[PDB]
Amino acid sequence: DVIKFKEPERCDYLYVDENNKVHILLPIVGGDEIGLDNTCQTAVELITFFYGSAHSGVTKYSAEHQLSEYKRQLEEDIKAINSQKKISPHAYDDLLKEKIERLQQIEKYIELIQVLKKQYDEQNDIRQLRTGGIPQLPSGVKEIIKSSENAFAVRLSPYDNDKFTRFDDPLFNVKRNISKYDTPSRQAPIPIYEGLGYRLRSTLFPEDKTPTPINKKSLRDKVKSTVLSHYKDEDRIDGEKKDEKLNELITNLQNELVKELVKSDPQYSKLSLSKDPRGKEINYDYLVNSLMLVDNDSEIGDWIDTILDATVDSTVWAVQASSPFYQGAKEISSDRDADKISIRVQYLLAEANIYCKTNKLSDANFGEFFDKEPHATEIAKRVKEGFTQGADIEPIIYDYINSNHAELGLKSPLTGKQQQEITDKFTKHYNTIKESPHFDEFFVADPDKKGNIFSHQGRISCHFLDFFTRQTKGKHPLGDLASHQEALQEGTSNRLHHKNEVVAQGYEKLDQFKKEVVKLLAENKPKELLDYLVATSPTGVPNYSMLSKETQNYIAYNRNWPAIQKELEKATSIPESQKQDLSRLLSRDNLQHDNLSAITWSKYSSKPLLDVELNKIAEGLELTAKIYNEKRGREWWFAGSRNEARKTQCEELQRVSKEINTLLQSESLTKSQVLEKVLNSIETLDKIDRDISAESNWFQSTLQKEVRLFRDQLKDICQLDKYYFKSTKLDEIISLEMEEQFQKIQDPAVQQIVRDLPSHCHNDEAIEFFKTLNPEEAAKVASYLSLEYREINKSTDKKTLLEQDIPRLFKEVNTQLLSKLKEEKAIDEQVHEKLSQLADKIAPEHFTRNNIIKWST
Repeated sequence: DVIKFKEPERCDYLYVDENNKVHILLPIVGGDEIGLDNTCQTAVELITFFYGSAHSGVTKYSAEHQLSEYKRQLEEDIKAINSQKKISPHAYDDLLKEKIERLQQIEKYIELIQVLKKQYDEQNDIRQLRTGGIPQLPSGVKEIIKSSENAFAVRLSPYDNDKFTRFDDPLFNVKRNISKYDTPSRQAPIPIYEGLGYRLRSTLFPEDKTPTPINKKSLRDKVKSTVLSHYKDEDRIDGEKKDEKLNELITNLQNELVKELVKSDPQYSKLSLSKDPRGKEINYDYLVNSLMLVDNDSEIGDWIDTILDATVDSTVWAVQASSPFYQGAKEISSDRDADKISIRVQYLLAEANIYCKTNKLSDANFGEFFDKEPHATEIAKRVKEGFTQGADIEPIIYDYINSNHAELGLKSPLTGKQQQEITDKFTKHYNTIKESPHFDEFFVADPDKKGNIFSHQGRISCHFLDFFTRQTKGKHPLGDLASHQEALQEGTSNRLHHKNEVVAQGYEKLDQFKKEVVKLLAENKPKELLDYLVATSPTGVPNYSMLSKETQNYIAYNRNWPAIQKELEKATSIPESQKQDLSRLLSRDNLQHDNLSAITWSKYSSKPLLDVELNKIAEGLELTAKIYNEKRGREWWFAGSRNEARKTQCEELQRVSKEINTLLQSESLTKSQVLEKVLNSIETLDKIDRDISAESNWFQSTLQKEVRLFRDQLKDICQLDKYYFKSTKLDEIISLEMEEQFQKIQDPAVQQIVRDLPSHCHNDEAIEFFKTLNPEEAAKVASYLSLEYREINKSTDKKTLLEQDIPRLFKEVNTQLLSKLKEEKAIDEQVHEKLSQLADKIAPEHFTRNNIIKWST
């Protein structure tokens, strides 16, 4: 007796634009703007899109299945709307239209995915994703990346490089060592002694083992150097005029602090060093005799230290943005450190190169220039210089670019604004990849520029149609989807919203409709209501097409109904077929009167599904283990030899993946089951990380950085509010914390009542009130609430006071009938006064003409 609308406001891979065009987006890599380099990255996204899982899963999470499910939900919603058409022909016409348009497009995309996989995969370009040991980007995808305007790969030169690069057309490329994977031992690479990478590494820490000092002093270290530049080693705050030298130093320090602050952030202009954060006045007595910190003849700097510590807040220090280059360390005192910075520098050059490419200033490969001499060595030197002096590293690089701006394919060098744009991107993106296992390559996207690459749901993606067109080589025409790619290009941005507002508005429009209906009834405006109900949409559909059990009752049982009924008869501007519709739907005295179904939609469809997200994690663990074992050679045979610790850890990853997988297989999944598996999985991953940490000895293990990533992902899942859950039992997307709150209602009859109630009755305060009731008290309240919109909070809501409020309203509503009957003379005064006493005790739904006739007899 309730219609539950099942089309979700969100679906993996599915974007719906403002003109209701369905766009499916094939993902290339996971991330926004930049995607991290991990053994499996590009793999996981594609594998999932095309097949639910590489193996050990159902086809449940593929694009085809997910779209087929979406398709089914629409068909259910359409069938439901149609069920209401028998009662009110216009019912939900706008929604029905929108839902049919999406249905038809969804169906077409599904055929294409079916077709592409069967007819146009003869070389096994898709298939290899799930079978081949190290999956490759498909051909279509590589073509899309090559031809892109807003997305590019950059290849870097870390010391321990990995030859299995996925991106074959980097914009930025530098010379790399011979990967350990091209050596027989497979344990360390063969270094090369030319190139930018070697020049940076060897310069920042040479084979003489002579460290490079990192002397960065700011901002307090800087201010203390500038203020002490004017003072001597000897002078104290002593002599006859001790308060005056103090006050001068406080003013001088104050001035220099606000001066270096505004340069960094002009917004801390009115700060005082003459009073502490409490509000008490800073003076000689206060620092020497009340706190005891600074004695008499204390040094100038210790006075400065203490003034600062007493007056300044802890937040302000370190307030200014920090370069990725300055991580805090004293000096570059090992090889590990040198590579961290080699890569940092390389990545900055990569980022500048990217800026210059997306902005059409150059088409060149900056790395092809900086690997050549003298440039390789000269930039490595200037950087080492810079670190010792503590200077800003970023401009050193920009200056050298400007110094050779023509050689790098630019007409003008980089402006000060352009330079800051680059620096800030470099900062954002480096911090994202700071803890990447690998630094071989990175795919970077710009969604604020036009091109063939997009950003949707935390995936960097291409249009599925672009990939399809290309994979089939133009053979299968798109039919009605042939204009769709264009349509998306024609958009405002390439950064697409994670949820689909067009769908969400479909429902919000219904909510808005009841809200108005509720308002106009409370303001007792029957003529405006009737006008609002016949008012049309741009498609000409009258507003009464959004009537449902809730609103139909609100009107039918209202005091303004007789006024509304009169307005209805006495009106000419409204066609008779709607004039009947309305009287049929809202006059309970009409013999053709029939009740519409109640209407609901999920309040949590816009959130990512728990199971979908877990699947991605399981899938990622499997892949990692698989491509890891496929990257070792020629040592496949048992056994270690220390083989087990590396190998039993990989067995441990699969164990987790299998377990998460079997967790998902279960229907009737509960908050506590999920939480329990997820922590037990987190702990296993934690032990693995711990086992590695001890072993050393000491080398940074890529696997450690990989398990950390997976643990974090699983930690994110424990915030179950951020996800929704498909209940297979009730076929609806719910929240596990709403089911918690519903379950916390003891008695099953009361609980069900509360569930069947409108959304306004599903808040926390309300369910507490309702659990102080019994099944008979509950149904009385339910009926009560169906008569006129009221909110139940704790305050002000009294169970007793409510049992006076119900009777009042029952009696008021039912009198409408009795007064009508005695005016008609359809009842004796015998039964009029007998019923008039009964009026406050009988639910209006049961207080009807037939019932009275039956009742008297």
